Amino acid sequence: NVPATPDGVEYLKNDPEKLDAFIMDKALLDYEVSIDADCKLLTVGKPFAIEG
Amino acid sequence: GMMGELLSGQADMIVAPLTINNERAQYIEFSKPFKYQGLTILVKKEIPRS
Ligand SMILES: N#Cc1cc2[nH]c(=O)c(=O)[nH]c2cc1[N+](=O)[O-]
Repeated sequence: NVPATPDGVEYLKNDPEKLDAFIMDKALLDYEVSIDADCKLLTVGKPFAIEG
Repeated sequence: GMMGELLSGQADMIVAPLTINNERAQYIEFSKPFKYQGLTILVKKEIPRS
């Protein structure tokens, strides 16, 4: 687990160690990649399990 | 067609794709959508080798 989404990204950001993958709404995990010039992160795969 | 038959009076549940719409949501009543549709594109095979 991770106690918080910013904590999650930072915890992944200890490159390359620790985590290698993550799961969360695809409306925070797109903002969280839409501020980095180096664009070290990216979104892949097929969405599933809709939610409003 | 299908919508017309519904609004006639002798049908009750249009179990089919229905591509919900702004204005189409007055003379009928919808529910929570259960898939996502959008107009996409395909192109001919463009995967050769080197
Ligand atoms: N599948 C499908 C499909 C579903 C549709 N559903 C609609 O409600 C409509 O107006 N046009 C449609 C057209 C298609 N179509 O032929 O691609």
